[PDB]
Amino acid sequence: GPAVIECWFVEDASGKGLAKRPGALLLRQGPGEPPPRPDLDPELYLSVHDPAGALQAAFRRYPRGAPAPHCEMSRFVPLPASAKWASGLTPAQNCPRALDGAWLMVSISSPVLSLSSLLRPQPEQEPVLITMATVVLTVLTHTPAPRVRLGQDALLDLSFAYMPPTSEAASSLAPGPPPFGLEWRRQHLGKGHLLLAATPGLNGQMPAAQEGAVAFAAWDDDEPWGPWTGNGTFWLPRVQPFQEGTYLATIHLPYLQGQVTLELAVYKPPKVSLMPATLARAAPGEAPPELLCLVSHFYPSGGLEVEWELRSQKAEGQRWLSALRHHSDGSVSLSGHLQPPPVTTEQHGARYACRIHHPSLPASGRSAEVTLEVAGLSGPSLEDSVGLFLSAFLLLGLFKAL
Amino acid sequence: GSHSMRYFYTSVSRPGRGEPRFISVGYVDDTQFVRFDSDAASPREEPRAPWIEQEGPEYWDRNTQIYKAQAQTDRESLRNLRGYYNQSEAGSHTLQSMYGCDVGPDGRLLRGHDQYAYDGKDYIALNEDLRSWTAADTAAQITQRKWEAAREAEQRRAYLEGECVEWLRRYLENGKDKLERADPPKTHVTHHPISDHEATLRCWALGFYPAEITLTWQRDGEDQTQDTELVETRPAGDRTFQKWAAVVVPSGEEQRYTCHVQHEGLPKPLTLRW
Amino acid sequence: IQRTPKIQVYSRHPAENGKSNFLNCYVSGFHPSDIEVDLLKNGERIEKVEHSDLSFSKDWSFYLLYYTEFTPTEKDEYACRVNHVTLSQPKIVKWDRDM
Ligand SMILES: *[C@@H]1O[C@H](CO)[C@@H](O[C@@H]2O[C@H](CO)[C@@H](O)[C@H](O)[C@H]2NC(C)=O)[C@H](O)[C@H]1NC(C)=O
Ligand SMILES: *[C@@H]1O[C@H](CO)[C@@H](O)[C@H](O)[C@H]1NC(C)=O
Repeated sequence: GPAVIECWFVEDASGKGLAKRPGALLLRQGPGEPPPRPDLDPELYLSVHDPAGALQAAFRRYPRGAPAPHCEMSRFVPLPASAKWASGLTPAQNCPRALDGAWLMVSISSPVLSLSSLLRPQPEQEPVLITMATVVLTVLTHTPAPRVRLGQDALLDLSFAYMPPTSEAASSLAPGPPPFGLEWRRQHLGKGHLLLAATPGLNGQMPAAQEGAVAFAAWDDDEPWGPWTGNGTFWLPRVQPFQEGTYLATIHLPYLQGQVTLELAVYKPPKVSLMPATLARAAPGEAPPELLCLVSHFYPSGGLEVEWELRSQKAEGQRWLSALRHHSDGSVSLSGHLQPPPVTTEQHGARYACRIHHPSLPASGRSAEVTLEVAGLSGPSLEDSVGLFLSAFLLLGLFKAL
Repeated sequence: GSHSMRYFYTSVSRPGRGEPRFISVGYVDDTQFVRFDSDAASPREEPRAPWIEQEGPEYWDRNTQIYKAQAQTDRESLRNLRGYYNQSEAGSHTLQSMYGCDVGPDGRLLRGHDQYAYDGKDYIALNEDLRSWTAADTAAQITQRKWEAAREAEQRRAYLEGECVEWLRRYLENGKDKLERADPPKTHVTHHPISDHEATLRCWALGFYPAEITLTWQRDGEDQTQDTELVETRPAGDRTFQKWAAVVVPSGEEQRYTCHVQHEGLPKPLTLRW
Repeated sequence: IQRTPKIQVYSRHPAENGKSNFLNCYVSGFHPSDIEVDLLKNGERIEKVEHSDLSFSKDWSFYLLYYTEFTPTEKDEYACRVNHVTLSQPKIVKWDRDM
């Protein structure tokens, strides 16, 4: 419960290129004069009235001690939705009269939530120290940066709340929640898709959903009078690495849009194995075998750090890798190669170790070990004794022969 | 098959080393045919393909002036975005714009692109419907709303469905001897014993154009997609491409496996055995 | 965001000892565009190395191809060493004649 959110009003005029000015949002004014802020421009100091209560409730339970949320304000002019699927929300060309006045779009991002609000300032000398603004549409998500294992489901959260603005004595509409549109798109690496489009409360043809995705798009109730809360949760059945990136969710009402963005990251922990596993060969000097360390089926490809150790010490020997090998599931495999120097008696029982640090892995990483065998004073086996006897017998027989 | 024409603009800021460097390139099927570079000794729009060299000097002077104006605009946008994002002026940041048209084998428009990126991340893009825009942050949404008010998407749709496709067809005709060719791949299998009880079969495809190709490994007609390693398609350096696919198999069982190769230049898909 | 270059080192044609050929290092998928690439023969940088113009991919990344004439020899070894802002020390990838 900050009770105040510092915000950056971003100029929209072409002449001023993304200029920024200080402002504040006063979620809870409380009985009495609001805190004086002579440093702020009067129009950018807002006291927020939320009949729906979504914006208030979002920060009422905000974690203590967390960094202040990043807020940005901008001026908003209602426009009809340009997407063709959302064409039934505004059948008539005439702009609604109830949407007259000034509008502010507020975007508040944080590690715990991402929120967007449409506010209506009141022009309202003496009370100029504060500007009263009422919330109209709020769209928030509590999963602004989901992490999903490869092959698992994603449940991108989305909630919204809508209180219709003052009708200006023009509220001759059907009692009950108004129909709305829900849009879910993806953007990543210069590639965008309309994953899902819905218009709950209105019957029409929507573009087919992609990747078998569905949404819980509905009003939470059908009461005749607002405010109304609603759900827009996104369910992505199986998450492959090609579905990573930015997911944009938009709620559409006639001439009103509310957008939030999420960052979906896909991961898969590597499987590490040191291919030479039969200990090693003799070490009378020189002739060391080359050790291969295979890390298989890990995503993302980048960020993997392979290190060689002697068992703890920094292993010695030439080191290199191999170009990434890409699997059908989208993961990648890598091979490290170590060529140790001439092994001798001093390395008897010492293990060459390959250790992998990856973002998906724990802080310790994953390790593989190969023991370095050396030549010692091993006694002859029974088969060796039999072979010695047979060789001596054959040699003495040959000596007798010649 | 499918063809495309793309134009890339890239402005890279160099604090303390002069004004941002600006590069503009035009590609047909990933082959460049025109280039500009502010670092170049002569700031001119230089053709770099044999199938565009027959055009007149006016087509080059006009482009050079257009690209100088684009360089100034991109430098201004770089400064504005660095200011907005609250980043140090001693760092290096890049602004990229791409626009073009992807046309199918029938010569009819399939897709039209008009995208921007800042520091390698999507900034604002035109959607597949050529009507709306995708913008994530507030700075991009301001431009989105300005463009929607001004109805720039209509002009971009008119251009992409018009001049872009016409020029793509003209290029594909004037340079069909290399743009519309189809070199089949040369293929062979290689055997490498990894351990005493496992081998690796590597299927090669060399010297093929275009780059689009499909390599698969099958065991008695069943795909082995999960257990199949792949190297990305790479340029041989002489206008053709290389690729290979590797499958690990039990020692002794190297005859049931088959490599299936699909490419345009091949009249029929190829089946290869060790 | 920043992306680390992906490196491949190969030859224009299948390697035959005693036959002239081109050795290619293909670096792709990195951001930003500043990058250092060297081709090493037995650990030593090669002087006569050409490269193509910086190229641009639809995914907002860059790629480059360095190449040099060489005659494959059983004794000699070759590698590509790449340094980029996204990696601590230069990464070397060796030229496996059959990979
Ligand atoms: C939006 O809808 C989702 C899905 O219906 C809600 O999540 C479900 O919540 C119920 C009750 O808590 C659980 O039993 C289900 O397991 C949840 N489903 C999933 C897929 O997680 C979600 O709570 C709704 N959002 C709001 C704010 O009402
Ligand atoms: C830029 O970041 C600094 C450091 O956190 C902060 O003090 C300053 O207020 C920021 N400026 C803007 C305009 O956000």
